Amino acid sequence: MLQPKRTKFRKMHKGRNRGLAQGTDVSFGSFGLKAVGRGRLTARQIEAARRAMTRAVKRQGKIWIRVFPDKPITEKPLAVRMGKGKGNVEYWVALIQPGKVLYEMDGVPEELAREAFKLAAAKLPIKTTFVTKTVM
Amino acid sequence: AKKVQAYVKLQVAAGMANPSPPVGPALGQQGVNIMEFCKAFNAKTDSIEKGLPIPVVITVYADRSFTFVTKTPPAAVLLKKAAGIKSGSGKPNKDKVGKISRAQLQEIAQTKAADMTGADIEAMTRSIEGTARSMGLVVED
Amino acid sequence: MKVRASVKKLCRNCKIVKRDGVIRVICSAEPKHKQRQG
Amino acid sequence: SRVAKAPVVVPAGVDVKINGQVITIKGKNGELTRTLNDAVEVKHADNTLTFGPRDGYADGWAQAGTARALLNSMVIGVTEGFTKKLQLVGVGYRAAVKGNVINLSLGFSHPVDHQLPAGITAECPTQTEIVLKGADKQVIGQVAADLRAYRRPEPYKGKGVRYADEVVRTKEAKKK
Amino acid sequence: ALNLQDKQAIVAEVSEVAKGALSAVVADSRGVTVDKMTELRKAGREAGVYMRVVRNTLLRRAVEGTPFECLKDAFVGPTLIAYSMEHPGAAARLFKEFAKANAKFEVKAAAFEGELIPASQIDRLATLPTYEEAIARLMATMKEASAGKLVRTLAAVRDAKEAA
Amino acid sequence: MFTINAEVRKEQGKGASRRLRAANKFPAIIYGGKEAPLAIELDHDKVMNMQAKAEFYSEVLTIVVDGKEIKVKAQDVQRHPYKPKLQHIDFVRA
RNA sequence: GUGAAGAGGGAAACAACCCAGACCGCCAGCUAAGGUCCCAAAGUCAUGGUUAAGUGGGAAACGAUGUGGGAAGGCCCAGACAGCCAGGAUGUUGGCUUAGAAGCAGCCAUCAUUUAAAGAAAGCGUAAUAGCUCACUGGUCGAGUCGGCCUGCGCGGAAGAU
RNA sequence: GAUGUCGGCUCAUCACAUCCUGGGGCUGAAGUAGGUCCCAAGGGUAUGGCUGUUCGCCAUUUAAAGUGGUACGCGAGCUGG
Repeated sequence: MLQPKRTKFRKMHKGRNRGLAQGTDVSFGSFGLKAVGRGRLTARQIEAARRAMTRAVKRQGKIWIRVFPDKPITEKPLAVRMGKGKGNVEYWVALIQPGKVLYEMDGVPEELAREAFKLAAAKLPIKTTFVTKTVM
Repeated sequence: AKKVQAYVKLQVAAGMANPSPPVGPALGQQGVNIMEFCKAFNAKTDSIEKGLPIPVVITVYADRSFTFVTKTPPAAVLLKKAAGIKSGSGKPNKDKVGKISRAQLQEIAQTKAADMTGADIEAMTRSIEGTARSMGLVVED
Repeated sequence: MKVRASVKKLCRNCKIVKRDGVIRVICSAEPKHKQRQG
Repeated sequence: SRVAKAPVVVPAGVDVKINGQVITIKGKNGELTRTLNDAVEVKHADNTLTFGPRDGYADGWAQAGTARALLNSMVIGVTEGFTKKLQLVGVGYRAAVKGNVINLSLGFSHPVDHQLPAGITAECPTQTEIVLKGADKQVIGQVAADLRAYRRPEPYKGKGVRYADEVVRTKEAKKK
Repeated sequence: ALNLQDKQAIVAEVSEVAKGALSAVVADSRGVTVDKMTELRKAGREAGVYMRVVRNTLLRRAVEGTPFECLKDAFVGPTLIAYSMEHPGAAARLFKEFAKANAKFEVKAAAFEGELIPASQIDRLATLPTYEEAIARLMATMKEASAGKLVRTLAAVRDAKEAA
Repeated sequence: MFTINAEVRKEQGKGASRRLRAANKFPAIIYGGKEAPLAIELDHDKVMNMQAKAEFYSEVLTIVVDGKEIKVKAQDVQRHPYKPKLQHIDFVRA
């Protein structure tokens, strides 16, 4: 998984949100990997993507991460009753929002980072796109 | 594919140019015959020394007939001799067995001016430097 | 061949060509990595 | 197609004629030879025909390099033909010509009567090696193609009729 | 014009460095063999002779945007060009050291400071006197057209004996 | 040191702004300096594939609208929530 | 909202969908959602764009030299890019190891050199020493080609009880 | 207002993602034998035991010992342990 050092939360809701979280632009680098659709990432995937991109590049600048898990999510046992109660905590989720930018670089040479992120997109559950900033 | 290249390189001691094992396979593949190569090799003045590998490079045409250019001694033999050594360092750049002076390398380079193509007397020194370094000689005057 | 999809490049004369709707890597001296689909 | 837009490499002493998408090569030497290329745009010029882009069964120039290639193919066909030195590796398999018919097998002591169409003939110096004669670049390989289609060569060590592109490519086992 | 260091850098430098040369020898490439030219810049720098291997694609425009040595027969097809600004006899003597490894008869024609020279007549140089007498034997039009062409016919016995 | 063009536009409303995005055009604005917020339209594709150059932002801008050019430098970007096309750019006069 | 407490129209249909709110009668007409080759009422629609796969008209990741369009871009008739042919070089059959181990058996030097040329080598290879393709050079070669990106379409992923 | 169950037998049948021969690619396959592997539903596709048992354990057959489904197939079929 991915996880923080301390917490204030422990048994949060499934987390459906009305729409967006406003991060659609490139702002941490000059290029990135764009979400271009909504979903879940289970903390395990974030680690895998950052892990994946560093194995391709061998760190030739700095890596920017724009995804973090926040809500714990419960599951119940596959055998008995679901709906009645709320089971143990199973996994921690980052909710990815549409058009939201996932991973960025600038210090790394752009054509190598682009290849690093294409490879890292195969670890993702749905389609993504390379985005270039072209602006301040 | 072409199965026979031009200007095939060989470097062999005068006493090992007729038996096959020192030579490996390569002469046999390039259509050339080991006794004939031994006569053609015999012909130059400095290609008489036994145990000292003298470079000779032969060009073979399309019918397996070959014609032959005979050449002055290599840098590898003169650097080994000039540094007082008889044996390299193994792995160089970590292990070193001697040193060779810059003036010795330009006199060596003159003995090589028929097997070397470099422009200045310096160019010729520059190519043969890395020969010395492989055998564990520090290049400094 | 292997049953795998997504064709890869492994040598200089990977021409990669679609025969009756399955993409094969080409080999001419090395079919040790030839594929069927992609 | 860069190659749809070539000099076509046919002389004027071969007066090649247009017939819609059917193209017929005519002139001096050989036999009367043809080619079928669909979904193309054709200008006639006189005998160095010019091929350009179309969409019908082509994607845009898909056949236009083809037609250009195939017209010169037919032209080389009438002036001299193509390669013909055909060969086999292994023993028992035969490639041995006896008249009209070329005798070969899967390994066995009886042949499978592979026979030539008219306007091509063959003969053999030795029972492995074949010299094929005629006046089209299509046909000498077309009889070559059905000849390998009864015993194929074998990936590591060749065991069958080897022409142009062939099944024996060989491969390593050790290094490291 | 310019887009490269290896091809386009060499259209404005092939026939201007040899309109610039006292002798040049314009020979057939992929028939002199490329190897042999590399194992002969061994002896070639110990004479002051420069040799480039150069395509008919750089020669086909050396005539426009740029000047040429008034020859075009040896510009067509694959082309080697050997040339000197020092001791003119050496460009052609270098062209005889070729038969040991492949063949020396590979000259098509020659240029000399601008005048077209046929391949029967340029071996007078490849004898190699002193530079001065090599200059005496052949020039461009400044002298060879003037007084040399009568020597050429009265001395059809040998090429070395023909002079300018 | 890039060269773009624009056409004159003024909108406040939902129906108008959507009718640009429906058809692959979007708005931007050049504020401060000698003049007021000037609202303009731009094209989706003139900044995406007509250009993949860092100079739009690192260097000055020639922007042509009604034969005017004033020199401009870029400010923060707003991006589309479902594609990598440009939803809106802000600019300051330079 | 609709069904529940609504007919008809369209949807392989139902008790809830998309359109609408059945007074009835009318061999009248229009419009809606929906349709327009035949089943079946009207477009095998005119104009441009693209796929050769029954994809269309079942769906993802995804990958690649499958393919096109488009503006910006390296090369761009002064001649390309890939490829096929040819050279594939000089010190270097360097040092160690070894029959040979010579970029390519293993390990270290992984460089230098004449340069209009060749990486102390990208890929292969009789299983290894050999041999080989390969850019760049020079043949073939006289017009497009490929990387980025936006974008149409293809591909395999996409195998089940009548 | 429920179609009547297990295990075994009767009786089968349909989906092919084929147990097998058959055509064909690869192999870190020398040849051979194998592994790998696409194409393909046509046909053939075994039997006793102890136990109310599937599975179990044991012996055997054939070149061979399959995949998957059927109101946990079929009680307006059989037994009824």
